[PDB]
Amino acid sequence: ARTKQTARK
Amino acid sequence: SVCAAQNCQRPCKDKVDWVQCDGGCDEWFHQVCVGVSPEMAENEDYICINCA
Ligand SMILES: [Zn+2]
Ligand SMILES: [Zn+2]
Repeated sequence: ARTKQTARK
Repeated sequence: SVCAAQNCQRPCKDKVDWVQCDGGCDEWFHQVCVGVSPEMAENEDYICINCA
């Protein structure tokens, strides 16, 4: 699949 | 940010993981909210139950 990780603060 | 799974939670913590469905909806989920296990989504094409 197409994955990701969003980095907040 | 909220993703489009049936029983989703909005985490908004430091770093949270997402998966894209390759079964047609191409929408993003959080691995935990759509019952993905990291190994599965990083290994095989991930197709949510809605596209299944
Ligand atoms: Zn889908
Ligand atoms: Zn979600």
